[PDB]
Amino acid sequence: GQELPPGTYRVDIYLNNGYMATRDVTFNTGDSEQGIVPCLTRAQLASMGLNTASVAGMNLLADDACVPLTTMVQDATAHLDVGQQRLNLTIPQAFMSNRAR
Repeated sequence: GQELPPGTYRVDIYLNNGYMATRDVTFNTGDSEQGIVPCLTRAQLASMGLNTASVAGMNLLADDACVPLTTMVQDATAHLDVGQQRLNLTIPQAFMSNRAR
């Protein structure tokens, strides 16, 4: 349920079990494992190759929005592993441009 109150955490984004970036990632309160989710933006998402054009309503919002990645996209997730500082991430191939580098 809620098992981690909000803030920012220094971790490694791991999309589809592939390291993307190392940074702090602010979270806001939410619904999933921890009860919180990261403040991933248009730029940050599209950097992993997240296809904003696959989701009519993503491709118009701010490059520093708290995008509802896991509420406007299905099957994706953003599990903050605090224990390993590994922001375990997924995106379905549908919402991928062609390359997640």
